[PDB]
Amino acid sequence: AMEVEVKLRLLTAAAHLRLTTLLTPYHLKTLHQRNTFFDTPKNDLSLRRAVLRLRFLQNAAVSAASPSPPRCIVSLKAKPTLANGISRVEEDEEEIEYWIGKECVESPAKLSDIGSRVLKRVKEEYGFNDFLGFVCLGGFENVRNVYEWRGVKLEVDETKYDFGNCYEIECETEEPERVKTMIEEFLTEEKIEFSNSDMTKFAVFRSGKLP
Ligand SMILES: [Mg+2]
Repeated sequence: AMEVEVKLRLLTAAAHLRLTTLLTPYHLKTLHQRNTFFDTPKNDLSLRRAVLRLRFLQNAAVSAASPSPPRCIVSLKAKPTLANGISRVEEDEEEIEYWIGKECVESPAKLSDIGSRVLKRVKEEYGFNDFLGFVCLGGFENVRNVYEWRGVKLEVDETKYDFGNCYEIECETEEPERVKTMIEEFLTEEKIEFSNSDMTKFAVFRSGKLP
């Protein structure tokens, strides 16, 4: 299925702080995310324009009386396009057990144990028989604040790389041009510095420096 999102970079930590402060009345939830990535040493998926990710996540306001495991989501993102602050990608995703996700980080060959349609599709589309030639590329931490604002769900990200923090606003929408205009009008009125995001979080990670 096609995932479509507005993607804007917040230019400073100060801009990000101003935004999260102003959006506090609209807060829905806060997610702590760890993103991990998988490819061959020869970058076979990356060269075929595919990204294979395991995301581990927890809701920051999870019940203290009723603990639950972190969630683990496997995703395949294919044929991405990112321009003019709009991201479009073919995406397949599935939830998997936390313990198996953790084991796949250390041993990518164990991705075959899951029996996921997502991973089945990786094998079928790109001509892999298994995940024996795969490594975990490592990954990074993201704090995602989610807001219900003017008919849309806003995601405000603080991505914490080894080389520094990056700040973004995202919005998953079937009407990206209309929604981008609405977000930008708000940011402009509030003087919150921004530009189009020209790189995915994974691309920034791989580059090893701030965009
Ligand atoms: Mg995104």
